[PDB]
Parts: sequence; C-alpha cells; structure tokens
Amino acid sequence: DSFVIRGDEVRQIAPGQTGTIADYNYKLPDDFTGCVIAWNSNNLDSKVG
Amino acid sequence: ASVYAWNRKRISNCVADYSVLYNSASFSTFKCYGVSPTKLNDLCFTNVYA
Amino acid sequence: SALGKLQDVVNQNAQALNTLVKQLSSNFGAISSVLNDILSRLDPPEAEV
Repeated sequence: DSFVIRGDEVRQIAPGQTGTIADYNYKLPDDFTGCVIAWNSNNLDSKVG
Repeated sequence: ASVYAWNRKRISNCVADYSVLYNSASFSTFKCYGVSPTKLNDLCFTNVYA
Repeated sequence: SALGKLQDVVNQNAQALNTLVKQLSSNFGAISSVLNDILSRLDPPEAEV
C-alpha cells in the first residue's frame, strides 16, 4: 500500500485509530497484520512554491 | 485562560452536534478516553463540563 | 422448623441463583457492568477489551 500523507498524520495510520485521511481515503482493518514503513519525501516531492 | 486557572464552563440544556468538532480540521488533536468520538451523537449526558 | 432439611435445599438453590444473578451487576474491572452501554459508547477495539 503506497501513498503520500502529511508528517503529523502518520499516527492515524495505525490499527484502531481514526482520522480524516483514514476514513474517506484509506481505511485499515483493526486486526491488520504486517508493517507500516515511512520515510521523508520533502527533498523529492516539494517545491518552493 | 491559563493552565493554573483553567476556565470551567458547565454545559446544560443543550442538543449538541459533535460533528463540528470531529470533522473539523482546525483541531490538531482529538483524543477520547471513556467514549469514542464517532458515537457521541448517540448518547445523552448530564453533569457536562468544559 | 421440623422440615428444615428440605428448606435448606430450597434456600441453598435460591441463594446460589441469587448470587449468580447479582454477579451480572459486577463490572469486573470494565467501565460498566452493562453490555449495552459499552456497545453504545466505544469503537470495537476498546469495546472488545
């Protein structure tokens, strides 16, 4: 599952958690097994404007 | 108000729609302990505080 | 109190049933001893606990 989200909104990507981005766009099962891995993308997905 | 002198406004005789808090992006943190945020609209409370 | 032997059986059975019924009012460390309150107040991850 590959997606781009904000830095403060990574905590909402967890089992048994709720949020604006976690409901309408991508919802995880409560008993989800596996891993969630993230790394910074500011240096490649951001511009001055 | 300040942390040592927190303002305590008692709430009564209301019919509250908690969607204005839950769905609003203006709140940087929504955490509940004894209840769940989505199910607040289905419950009746007295002795309410803020 | 001539018939106390049968009355003892009756009272023991009634007392055991009463104790069993009153155990439904103990929360056993949960937030409430009523299942409907837990079901109507919490999401499944914490309601499960």
